Amino acid sequence: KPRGLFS
Amino acid sequence: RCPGESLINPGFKSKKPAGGVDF
Amino acid sequence: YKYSGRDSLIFLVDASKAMFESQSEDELTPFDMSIQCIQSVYISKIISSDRDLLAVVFYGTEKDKNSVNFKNIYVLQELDNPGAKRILELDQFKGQQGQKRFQDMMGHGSDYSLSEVLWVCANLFSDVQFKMSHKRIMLFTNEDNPHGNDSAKASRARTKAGDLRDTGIFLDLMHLKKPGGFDISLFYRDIISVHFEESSKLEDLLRKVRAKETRKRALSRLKLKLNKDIVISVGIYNLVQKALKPPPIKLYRETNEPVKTKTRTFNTSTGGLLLPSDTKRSQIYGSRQIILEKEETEELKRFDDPGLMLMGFKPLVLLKKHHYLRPSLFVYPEESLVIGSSTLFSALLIKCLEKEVAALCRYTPRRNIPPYFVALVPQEEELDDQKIQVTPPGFQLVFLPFADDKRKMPFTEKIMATPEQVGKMKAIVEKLRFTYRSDSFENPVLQQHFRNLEALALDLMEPEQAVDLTLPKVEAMNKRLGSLVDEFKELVYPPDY
Amino acid sequence: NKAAVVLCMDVGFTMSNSIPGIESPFEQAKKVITMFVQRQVFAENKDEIALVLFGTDGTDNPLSGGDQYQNITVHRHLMLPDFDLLEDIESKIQPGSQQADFLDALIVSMDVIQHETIGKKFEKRHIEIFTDLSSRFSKSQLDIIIHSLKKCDISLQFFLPFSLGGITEQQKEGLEIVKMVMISLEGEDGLDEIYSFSESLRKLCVFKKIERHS
DNA sequence: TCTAAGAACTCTGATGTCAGTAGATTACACT
DNA sequence: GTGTAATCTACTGACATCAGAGTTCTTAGA
Repeated sequence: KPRGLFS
Repeated sequence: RCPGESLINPGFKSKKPAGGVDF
Repeated sequence: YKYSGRDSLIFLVDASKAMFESQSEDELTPFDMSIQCIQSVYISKIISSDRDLLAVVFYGTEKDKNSVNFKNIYVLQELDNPGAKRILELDQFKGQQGQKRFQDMMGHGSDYSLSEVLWVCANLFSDVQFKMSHKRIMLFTNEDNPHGNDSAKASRARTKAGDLRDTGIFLDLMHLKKPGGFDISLFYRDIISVHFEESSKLEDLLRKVRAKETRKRALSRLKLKLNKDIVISVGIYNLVQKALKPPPIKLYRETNEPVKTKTRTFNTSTGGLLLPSDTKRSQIYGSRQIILEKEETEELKRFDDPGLMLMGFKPLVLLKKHHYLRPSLFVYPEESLVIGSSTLFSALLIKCLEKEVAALCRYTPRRNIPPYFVALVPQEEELDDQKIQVTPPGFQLVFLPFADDKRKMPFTEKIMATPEQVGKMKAIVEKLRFTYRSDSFENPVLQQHFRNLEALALDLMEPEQAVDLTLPKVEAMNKRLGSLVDEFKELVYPPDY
Repeated sequence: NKAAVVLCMDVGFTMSNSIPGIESPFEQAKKVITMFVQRQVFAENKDEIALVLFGTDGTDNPLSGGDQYQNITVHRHLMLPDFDLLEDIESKIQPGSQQADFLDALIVSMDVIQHETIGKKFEKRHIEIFTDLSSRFSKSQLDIIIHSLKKCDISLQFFLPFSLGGITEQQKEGLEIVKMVMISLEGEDGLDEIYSFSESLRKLCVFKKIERHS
């Protein structure tokens, strides 16, 4: 599942 | 009318005697 | 009846020796039966409805207390809200020594007259100022012909009790195991609204049943805005709401007097009794301090005015029963506003049930509350139990979570059991089958709390300690189930635990 | 988790100029990183952020060079976010009149992560490149970079001004070069580390969900 | 080699609500 | 002016409810 900017 | 209405506390519906698990 | 009217109830015992000191057995006593009744309905009414009124009166006694029409009657207690000192006044007259304690005071077996007794009670109800919803008298006499030997005595009573019923005071009766017989058809046939041992009604006054009983009242009223323009008024009612032990009132030790918690706010440096305007509200984020007024920490959290805005329709299957927010509340029409809107609501109810549908809405119960989202599920009444309405017809507000509410839960994967491991379980489960009913259980704490509170209140000997109904009765679970725990211990896991 | 984030932002001249139906690729990227910074500016996560600017008319880095390691400013070191960073992002940042290389900025930024990840704690790590593909470069260190992105355990997210369903031949060829780099990193999942400024402004619209365990 | 940050539950206190009561204010009105 | 309506707006008891504060437990822990 999403991470980084999508944390 | 009489059938469901308690004599201790009128208009309110009669409180049935607690129950629990019993098979 | 209307909301505010108190229940009001007066207890009126035959003090006559022929019943008062009398038994066929030794094991009860009609006066000791009536006094027990009066103490026991009265201890029910104390926990359950401190607002509703009781009185108690002895007729045919020899020393008197009345306003007027005095002869041979003693009002032990005028009409009042119920409490401890009244229960202690009745306690004094109970038992084998009690039936002598009463004799040293009011005196026993003298002649009496129901047309005067009914006069007295009438004056009593008159004398009180409150609005009364139900006005009821309870007869504790066994004297089935009430000494109507003079029929021109008795016609006074029957006319006077016509006048009781005509003034919308009611009257009610209990017969008390008179030796050899009692029959209402001789007399009392026209005083109440084939032959008896002792009343099947009287055991209901010994139920000792405890709860608050709080009458039908709205939570709020709202407008169901279908769009920018069409509105109907609906009520919002609380069918299920968790009860709490009542709020405790802080007291002064040395006198038991109540005392005022009297909080102030004081500057840490100086004598400033800071007013609400002197101080703001704040947060810390990113090592800087954000400042807002006592107006705007509640201008934030505004979105809408009190109403219900319609959001369109869904299948009832897609409203998944695993995610549940807070207790469901009822919706029911109110012609108090928006007259004839009941005509729209009723069609809306009827036709949703055909469509297998819910309405979705956004809901604000007040000004300065955020909208939640709520599914209006439609509802239908099971009157089949001789019009005992187990379920009122209308809508349920069922609330729906938002993203923030549905908390993350850890990783796990398995599909582990074999058909034998289900197959043995399918037996134990079918052996343990009973019928739950909503009212079949009671709160162990809140029920225990009242019994402790009574012991302290009356100065009883003991807390009644009545054991709860939530513990599994494990010996029955041993026997009904039987030994089949071994099927798990043998067929499903190793012997190491 | 305690994360590393490194915004690696192209501030060359060219991204100031655009297809007239949108905001400039410069200010689009500036808005994306604004709509991002706000999130952890409020949310109580333990995540360090850094800013690197490239296409800068000056240069500031631990690794300075004449042609490579140049037209780059390591504008903000790897620490928890704050309101002054958000103000500097929202109001301070300028396009340079010059141009620079994202492969250039990437090596500097990845070496800064190799400095910062030793003296204080982390679990997961990211690098984040924002550009119009006006970078001109030799295809130099790439196999060692992709190998080292595994050996340093840092994922790369890449951000662009146009769709993945009026753009220059230089933007088409640049994207096939970005695809080739993410195919080399991760294969079929690798292109899902690539985002348009369009879809991301259409996804970063809101503050975070409140993060809590049971 | 253990000391706070993060939970969790109950309880207390204010704000807003509804129904009902009754006072004072404000219209209405005198030929 | 003087006097009698009709009727708005208050206050209270009571009930729900958010918030806020007091209290015991897990992990990370010199």
